[PDB]
Amino acid sequence: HSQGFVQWLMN
Amino acid sequence: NNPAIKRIGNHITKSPEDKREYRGLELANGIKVLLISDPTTDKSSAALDVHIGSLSDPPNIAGLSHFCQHMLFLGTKKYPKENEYSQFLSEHAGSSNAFTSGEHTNYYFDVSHEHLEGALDRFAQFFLCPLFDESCKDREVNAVDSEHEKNVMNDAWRLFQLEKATGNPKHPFSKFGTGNKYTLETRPNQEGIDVRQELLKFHSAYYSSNLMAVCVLGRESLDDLTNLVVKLFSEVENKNVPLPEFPEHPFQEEHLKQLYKIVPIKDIRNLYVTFPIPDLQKYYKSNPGHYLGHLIGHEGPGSLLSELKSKGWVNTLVGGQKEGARGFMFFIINVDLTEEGLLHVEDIILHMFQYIQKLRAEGPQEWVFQECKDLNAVAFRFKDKERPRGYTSKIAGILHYYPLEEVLTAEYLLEEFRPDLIEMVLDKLRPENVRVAIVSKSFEGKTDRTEEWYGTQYKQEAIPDEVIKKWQNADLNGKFKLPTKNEFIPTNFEILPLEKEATPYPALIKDTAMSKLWFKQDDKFFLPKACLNFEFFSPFAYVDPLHCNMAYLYLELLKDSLNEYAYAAELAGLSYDLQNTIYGMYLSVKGYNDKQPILLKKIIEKMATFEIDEKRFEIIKEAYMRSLNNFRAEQPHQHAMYYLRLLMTEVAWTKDELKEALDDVTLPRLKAFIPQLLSRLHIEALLHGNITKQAALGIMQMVEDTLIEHAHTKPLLPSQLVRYREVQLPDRGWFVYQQRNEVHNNCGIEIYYQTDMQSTSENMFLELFCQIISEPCFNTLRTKEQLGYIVFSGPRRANGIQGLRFIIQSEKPPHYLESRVEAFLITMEKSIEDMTEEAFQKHIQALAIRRLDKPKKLSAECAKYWGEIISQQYNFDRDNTEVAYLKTLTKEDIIKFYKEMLAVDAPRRHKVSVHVLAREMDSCPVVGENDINLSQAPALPQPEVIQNMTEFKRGLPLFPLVKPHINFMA
Repeated sequence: HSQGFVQWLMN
Repeated sequence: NNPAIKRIGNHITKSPEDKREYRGLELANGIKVLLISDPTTDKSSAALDVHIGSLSDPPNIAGLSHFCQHMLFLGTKKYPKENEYSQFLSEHAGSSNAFTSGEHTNYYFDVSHEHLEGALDRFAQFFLCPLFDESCKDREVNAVDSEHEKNVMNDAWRLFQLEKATGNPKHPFSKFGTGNKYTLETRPNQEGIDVRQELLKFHSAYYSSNLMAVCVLGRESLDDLTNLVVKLFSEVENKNVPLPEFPEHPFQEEHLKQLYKIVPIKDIRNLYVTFPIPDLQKYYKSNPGHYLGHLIGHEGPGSLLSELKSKGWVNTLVGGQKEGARGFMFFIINVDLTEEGLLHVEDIILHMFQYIQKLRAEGPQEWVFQECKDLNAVAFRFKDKERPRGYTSKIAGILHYYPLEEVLTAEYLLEEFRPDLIEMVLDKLRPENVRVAIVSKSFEGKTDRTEEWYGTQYKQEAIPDEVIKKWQNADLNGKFKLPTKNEFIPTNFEILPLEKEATPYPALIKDTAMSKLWFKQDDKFFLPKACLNFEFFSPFAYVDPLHCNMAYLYLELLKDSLNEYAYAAELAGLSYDLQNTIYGMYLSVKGYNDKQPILLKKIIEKMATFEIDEKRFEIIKEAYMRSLNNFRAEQPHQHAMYYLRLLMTEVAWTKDELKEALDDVTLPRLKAFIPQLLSRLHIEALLHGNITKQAALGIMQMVEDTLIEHAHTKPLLPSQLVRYREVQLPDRGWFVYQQRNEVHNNCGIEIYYQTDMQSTSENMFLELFCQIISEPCFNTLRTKEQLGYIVFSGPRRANGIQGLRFIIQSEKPPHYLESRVEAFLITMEKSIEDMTEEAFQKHIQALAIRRLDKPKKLSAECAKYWGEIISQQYNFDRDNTEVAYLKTLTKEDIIKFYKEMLAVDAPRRHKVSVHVLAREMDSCPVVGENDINLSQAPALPQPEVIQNMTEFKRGLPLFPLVKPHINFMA
């Protein structure tokens, strides 16, 4: 298919 | 006039279906703002996005940006309490989160609409006067380390960092953005760095109003919202920081025509092809990159995947543009590999270049562009109403890329056809600018390099000029053809008028031995969409391990068969979900109602007359086996949850039993299974949306008739409609089940305090108690004690039974983790005894708002109904009923509940623990025995260690099933 990374504070 | 406001944008373009009010503006300090007034919203929301991220981390302190994010929640000069923010949200039915990407740091929350200001005020201080307290810094550093640790053995994160490490090491793109204890504490310490000050500097340096965007949504008028935002944010200082830029691409000459061989953690086979490309963001009105992604990533007749799959080399494929940062992007084509595929990478890549050559040969097609333009316009016009929290977060982020007036439409509405841009990007997709990566265990022992931040093992070789030459000479392959008009594109969007006999909840309109049909015509969203949910009951889908494998394989084979044809429906906004369950099969069809009947009929027909391709069978079976084995690479806490499930459910086949039986499924065996699985069935469905009663009865009957005609299906006996029970733990009992995760070097644990069967009474006692301990749990086990990143508490519901569960992933051993939870439980007892009647009443109110929060879209309301049907409780008015009862509970009722079911000496404590030990941990006790500001953990009894699950369940009684709710009608 057609193309459509962050770190969080909380699980 | 207003000096605090630099300007108020013109009318914000929205969908004519969107009843929300909008106002864009820019503050004097340069903050871009979007205000949203929804007088009906139950929860208000706000988000702020700073256009600076990990890419701006100082070289000597990797992860500082992400650490600054964590720290802003821990206290401000105006609101010093480390948890004043989270505690306030929790008490007012709110929640919050935040994330850091390479160029962004996004913060957001939602809360009861009546407390927007209290929440916004505390929130604004994050960007005005954070404390960066020294004690919070030392503690919170462990949460960040814990966050990285869970990612270390994750293949996706490893590959993500490996690409960064494999580019120009001088480019900020090579930075490690997560950070950990080593980069945030150790290292800086052994270099005389006072992180407190570095955080103060970074914050003072980049958190400039000129790089900030804010979005607020509330019931208030646009004027009230304006004064509100002007009052809380116009004081943010504008330091006129230049927006970071990265014009030079991370992948330069010496980085192209390179091949990488990587060793994964899970047993996976993948091929990654990347091309460096220019930043295409500014071309959002035409999206040349997505144009090529649409074509190269196309599935369906004549596509690249089609030929790759027919040759039995690939199963799935993803193509399109991938984000980089202001100044650079990539174009990728990633494919998964079959065993044969692993040995034909060179041919696979040539096929890619052959298909790309076809695109150059045919030239850009305006009809393809028009089609996507029309589809996007329809999608925008009928877009489902979003939940406030995710909406504000999204707008805050995109306010940095588009004019205020276009912030809603920019990502949907296409305007320019650019054959010149399309050709320009197509000219970058050439063999001499390619990067190739292969992921396979077959590289174990053959690698000569190691990625420092994750430990990824790989080899790097240059691609031989002749291989590049062969690819450069790719010529047209007769198998590759452009797609044809998408016939699933909807055209009928009329909203049927609300029938005279319309009900507020799903009504039972068909109750036969063959099927039970629940129906509801949409009475509030008014979009041309529908949700058709079907549950097929059959004892043979889960009778034994072998049949579970066949139920799975069959449906997986079916979806692989319909894929090519279903893709068109997908692009047209019509999707479906088909999977096997422990009770049979689940089928869901949603999207524009217009063409659903056609997709549905096709699925059922195909189901009842399926012909298995032998080659597809071996390939999908090999992958399924790999998939079962790969469970060992899952995280410790996921293992703990898996074990508890197996332990508490009457019937459940383990993954080990499944793969062991997998060698026994032969093509002949599968062919016999299918007709037997479909011979006897019962169907329970919920048709909800823009459809009439007769259309619904019609759709239901069409499904039955298709099965009857092709599979001679007959009704199932009522007594055959069985639901599994939950194991009934004995009063004052405590069992422990211990296991070891052999991949991750962390421990996992789940503690389950079973209470009783579900009911209005039992439900609210448990939910009120969870509401009261929720934030304190997080604050105590994580923020203060820093046990781990993953610290969770809440109710556990299964097979009609319920209870309180705790889930923690940590470096500390399970028996220690258990001790801390027991200590926390005591703290909550005292805490509840010490809280005022008003604070208690405040939690009741918070729980009430959470339970009565109305769904914003059709699928969410449908989900709530589906939940009542699947659980067979059919309590559609549950929220009003349970809340009315909740408003009667006293502090005394909860104290009694705790002392009777939860306390360590409770007469009816039913406790079970799942201990998952770390990789580097041989053994570990099940129970263990100062005052470092830590509360005192009570002494625990001796637990009965579970050696065999089957025996454990046999020696215990089983709970009954919850009685249905009377929903009467023919």
